[PDB]
Amino acid sequence: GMGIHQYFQSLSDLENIYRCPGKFKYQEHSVAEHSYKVTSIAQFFGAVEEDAGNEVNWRALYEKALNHDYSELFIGDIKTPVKYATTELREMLSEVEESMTKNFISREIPATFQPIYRHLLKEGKDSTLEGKILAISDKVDLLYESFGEIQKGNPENIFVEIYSEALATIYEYREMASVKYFLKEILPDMLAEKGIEKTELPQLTTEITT
Amino acid sequence: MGIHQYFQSLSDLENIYRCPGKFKYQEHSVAEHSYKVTSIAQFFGAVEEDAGNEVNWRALYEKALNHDYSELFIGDIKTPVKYATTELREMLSEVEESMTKNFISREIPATFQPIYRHLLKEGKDSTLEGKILAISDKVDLLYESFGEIQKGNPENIFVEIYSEALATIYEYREMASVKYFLKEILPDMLAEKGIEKTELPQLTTEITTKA
Amino acid sequence: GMGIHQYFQSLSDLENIYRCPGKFKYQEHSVAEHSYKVTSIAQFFGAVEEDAGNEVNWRALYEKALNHDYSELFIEMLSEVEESMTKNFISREIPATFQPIYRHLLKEGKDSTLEGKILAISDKVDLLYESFGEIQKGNPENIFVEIYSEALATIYEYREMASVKYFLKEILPDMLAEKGIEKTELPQLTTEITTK
Amino acid sequence: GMGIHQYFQSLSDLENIYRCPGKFKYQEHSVAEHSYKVTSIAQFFGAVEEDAGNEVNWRALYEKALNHDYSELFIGDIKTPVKYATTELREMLSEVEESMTKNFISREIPATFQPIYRHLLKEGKDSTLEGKILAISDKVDLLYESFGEIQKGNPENIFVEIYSEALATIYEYREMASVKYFLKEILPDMLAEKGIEKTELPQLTTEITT
Amino acid sequence: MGIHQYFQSLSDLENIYRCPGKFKYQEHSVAEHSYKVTSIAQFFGAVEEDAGNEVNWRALYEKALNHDYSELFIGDIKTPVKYATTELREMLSEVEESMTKNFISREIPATFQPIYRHLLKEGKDSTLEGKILAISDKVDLLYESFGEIQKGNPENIFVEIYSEALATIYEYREMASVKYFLKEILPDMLAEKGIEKTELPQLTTEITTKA
Amino acid sequence: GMGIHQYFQSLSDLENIYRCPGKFKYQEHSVAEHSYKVTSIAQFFGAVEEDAGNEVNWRALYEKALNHDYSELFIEMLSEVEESMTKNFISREIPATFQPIYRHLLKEGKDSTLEGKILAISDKVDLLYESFGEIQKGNPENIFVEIYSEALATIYEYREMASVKYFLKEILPDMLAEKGIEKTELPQLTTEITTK
Ligand SMILES: [Ca+2]
Ligand SMILES: [Ca+2]
Ligand SMILES: [Ca+2]
Ligand SMILES: [Ca+2]
Ligand SMILES: [Ca+2]
Ligand SMILES: [Ca+2]
Ligand SMILES: [Ca+2]
Ligand SMILES: [Ca+2]
Ligand SMILES: [Ca+2]
Ligand SMILES: [Ca+2]
Ligand SMILES: [Ca+2]
Ligand SMILES: [Ca+2]
Ligand SMILES: [Ca+2]
Ligand SMILES: [Ca+2]
Ligand SMILES: [Ca+2]
Ligand SMILES: [Ca+2]
Ligand SMILES: [Ca+2]
Ligand SMILES: [Ca+2]
Ligand SMILES: [Ca+2]
Ligand SMILES: [Ca+2]
Ligand SMILES: [Ca+2]
Ligand SMILES: [Ca+2]
Repeated sequence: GMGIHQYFQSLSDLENIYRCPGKFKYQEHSVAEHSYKVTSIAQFFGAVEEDAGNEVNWRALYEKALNHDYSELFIGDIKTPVKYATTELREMLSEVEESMTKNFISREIPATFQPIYRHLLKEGKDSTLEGKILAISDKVDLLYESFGEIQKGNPENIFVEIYSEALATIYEYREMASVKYFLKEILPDMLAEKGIEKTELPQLTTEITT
Repeated sequence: MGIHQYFQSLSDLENIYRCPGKFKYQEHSVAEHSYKVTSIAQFFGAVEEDAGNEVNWRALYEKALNHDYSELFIGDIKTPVKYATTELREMLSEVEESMTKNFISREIPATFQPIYRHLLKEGKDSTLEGKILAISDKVDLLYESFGEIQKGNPENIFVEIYSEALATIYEYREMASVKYFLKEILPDMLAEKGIEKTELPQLTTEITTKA
Repeated sequence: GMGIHQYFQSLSDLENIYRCPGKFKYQEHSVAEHSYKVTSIAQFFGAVEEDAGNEVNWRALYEKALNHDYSELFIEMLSEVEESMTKNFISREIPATFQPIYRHLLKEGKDSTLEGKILAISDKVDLLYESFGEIQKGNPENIFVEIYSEALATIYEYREMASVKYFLKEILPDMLAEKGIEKTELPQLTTEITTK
Repeated sequence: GMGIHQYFQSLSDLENIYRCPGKFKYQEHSVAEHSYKVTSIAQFFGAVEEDAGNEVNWRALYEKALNHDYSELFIGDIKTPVKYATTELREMLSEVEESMTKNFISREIPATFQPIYRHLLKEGKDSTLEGKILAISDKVDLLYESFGEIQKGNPENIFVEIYSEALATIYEYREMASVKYFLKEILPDMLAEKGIEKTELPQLTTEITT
Repeated sequence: MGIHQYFQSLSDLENIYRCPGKFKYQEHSVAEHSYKVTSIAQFFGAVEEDAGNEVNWRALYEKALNHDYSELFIGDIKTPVKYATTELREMLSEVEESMTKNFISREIPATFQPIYRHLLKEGKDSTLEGKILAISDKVDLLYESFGEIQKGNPENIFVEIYSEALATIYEYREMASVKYFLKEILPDMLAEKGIEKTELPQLTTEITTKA
Repeated sequence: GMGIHQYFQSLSDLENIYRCPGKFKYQEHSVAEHSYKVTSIAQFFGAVEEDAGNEVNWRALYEKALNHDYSELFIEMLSEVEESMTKNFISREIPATFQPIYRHLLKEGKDSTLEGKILAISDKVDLLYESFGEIQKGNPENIFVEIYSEALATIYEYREMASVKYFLKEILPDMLAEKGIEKTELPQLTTEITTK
């Protein structure tokens, strides 16, 4: 029943939920693993922002990143770009997820800790600096996931589309010292990988960033 | 757009698993589940035929075969009302319905869109073949949860799934199919070696008393 | 003990028998999964045949495709032991009243009826896709190219069917337009098999 | 070569290193997953300490937890209790790990970010409150790993031994509000799980905690 | 303590994989590696016998079969000098040696401890059979890395492993085994279909020129 | 093309052929892995035989155990096709100068020599451990209990050997003292097989 023990057991269950199941991937990633990676990416961008002179709320940076996909435990989320799911339909999914999280907290978390879990499990992406770090870090992981598959020779075009959408989103955050660094130093290393010159990525990247 | 893409998609259903999260000793793909539900439905079809009821076989098979194809693009909550109420599941059904309509419009050639709209609409209606789909899906859920309980899976969710599935099967007891299931099949499940170490015997009595 | 419960359990056993065992592959497919896909493919070809003006016995189409590999649970003298074991399974596990129907469901379904032909091609279309998938994923084992060739050649022997006409006109070209297939021999082999 | 791109790619490699490989487990856990879980456990204990009136350095709490096993990328670590590895031998392994981390940072991280990575990848367990939260959170995950296997019917005794050692270590931190809460509320829920009464755990737990 | 525990342990070597971390298209357990190295060594044994050299077969097999058993309790760095120098690898060898001694003392019955100390000591000595172990281990590493490079694995580590492995094999070119390998086996690897799209041809020339 | 390179590649193929295919199991074991374990078990029994005063031909012991399942790459008439395929593989892939030795290495090794006997028992000891493992992990498939029984019974037919005396005196009791084995039938079956 209700207790932190149940919550601790649940952490392991996130190892058994995988990202965008269906299409073949040479390497699958659990939601737990994606969360570890997003928090590590966010941790890096936090350092970049502080180097640039920006005050970072570290508790907010880390909590947003670490907990952003915990709700995948009870409701799936669509990582591929808009094909069959509209905007109206994606908001319906968000409301269901919101309600289920509420019900989870009420059922499983002791009253003393419900307020902190309500805070930790709510929507983390907003226009705060830490919110925006979450927005870009989530897309950087999705970029790396899709790029990895392309680099390994995966033949499905969906991965090029995911890469394109992820990069286009990152580019909307180009005011950030984090994204400036990403575009200047990180992305060129990606595109310089052997064989990438033979793919669509260089051309897509130019189209999206100019 | 093309049937080629549709044929490739059938393999993708082998990489989508039922109720991911909680530890299971055995995982089952949606493809595997569809195979088993269609086999189960076929058997109940035989039971109805034997009882002298006319069965529409095209309808029986097409409902059972295609009922979870939509899991390719939107998951379905298989576990009982825990965090998703009745109303929340209705919303998820609406999203699924729209997404399936848009899938067909985008991916299937025009000549075949009508047939695929028919094949991929909700199968659980009040026709004989729709009720066969309803009970067959619950029978597979009952076997999957039964298997876990037999193996002593520590998660209570499996007892809850089994209870819900059997409760629902009992709602359909006017059918020759379910009369057959309760008389002959359920008792053989409970005669399984080791099952007297589980709570299934008592729980099954309770569910039958309740129903 | 005799009963349908044992049959229902056996359905899950077919999840633990895999296609092309003994070879390296990026994706494994169980016999259950194969059966699902063959039945879905047969379902499509039925619609192609109906659109061409042919009468389809749907009960026959589905029952042939769904049940055709059930007997992999057990195993031309290898055809004898399979048959024999299916017969013993039925006498032992299937209640008397359903034995005639299960003997019918589990017997060899690839005959010269239209539905038997749809099963024959559907089975090979699945095989062609499985082997195509491995090749497209860079599987270096030449066996997959050989399997693709034999599956395609066998499909081509059913070229009189409206199903196969549609397959060769609409589906096969999409397969061959896939990214990277130009680096393989599939283009060349495909031309050779479907014209020579 | 040298760049943050290489570091980002490396995060995924931690999904392919598994904890205590060898003995059969019903559920394997990657180092990435263990890291996600330790940070989530640490996040909880941080909240407990703040509720108790203790000031928490959140950046330190999160960075210690998130990065503590990153070095597993290049050198394995022994999670089972002392059998064939002495104390002298475990210190030799620590020195090798220290040197390899240094070499990794020098080779792979740009000079601008070497100082922050030197800080993030150094030993996190110490007598600071956040250091001690890492010490207990790592052992709480190990406790849950081993308990899960026992609860699933794993027949290997090594899991009972790991549980015993993990709990004994947690108990050395019993001065903490975190461990007081763990002992009062969490551990009893664990031991109340069905069938646990039939195992050695209740008896071992009494022996270790009294 | 007992041989039963030792027999169970042999299965545990199937769950320990070589160089975990970097993506590989194909993983190989330590058990699998030991099987292949022992088969490779057996072949080189034949080559030495054919050249008229006396081979101690018990020594050849026992060195090859048991050389990675210690990976049960301490991993071994398989990739070339990147973060671990010469000195750092010597330290890891000392830990391994001590841990193996303590393993034998704890787990193996007294009557058999001496034989297991012999079986599980370092096999790569300067005897003919020890050199056969040295080259056989590198040949397997060369095949594993070759396989990855053939498949276009994007990680440069595999080219580096291949280079190191071939370089080392060349150090042993006075042996009939390695003369045979370079004359007959290496060219067939490089005649593999598609390999002219990799850098292996050039790199192999370079390594041979260098050596 | 003819050569040892193709033989070296084939060694990795044996990693993709699994024991007991077609059954649910918690742990899969490749033929390569099985071969490793059988050779390690045979190695132990050799020491038991030497300690009992018996001369061991170690080259024979190791070569029999190491190579005994290599032919699983290919497949009593099933014994004929295996043999035939091994023979064709050797003529085609193994250079002339090594053909006699590879014909010797790949032929049936379970004969009545002491080393052939050590292979026969070692193979069964591995089988007994594989099936024991599944049972100990809660595998519900009764097939594993049947396999355990047949493996144990076959081992017992070699009870004249010092190897089997040690096994029954020292090893088997440790197996049966494992946690939870009291809930199975192994205790009862073991008594029945090794005395009745
Ligand atoms: Ca995993
Ligand atoms: Ca700074
Ligand atoms: Ca989310
Ligand atoms: Ca806020
Ligand atoms: Ca996300
Ligand atoms: Ca640069
Ligand atoms: Ca499966
Ligand atoms: Ca559905
Ligand atoms: Ca369903
Ligand atoms: Ca068949
Ligand atoms: Ca078939
Ligand atoms: Ca994984
Ligand atoms: Ca508070
Ligand atoms: Ca660490
Ligand atoms: Ca500090
Ligand atoms: Ca740790
Ligand atoms: Ca309480
Ligand atoms: Ca393997
Ligand atoms: Ca070694
Ligand atoms: Ca080695
Ligand atoms: Ca054999
Ligand atoms: Ca064998």
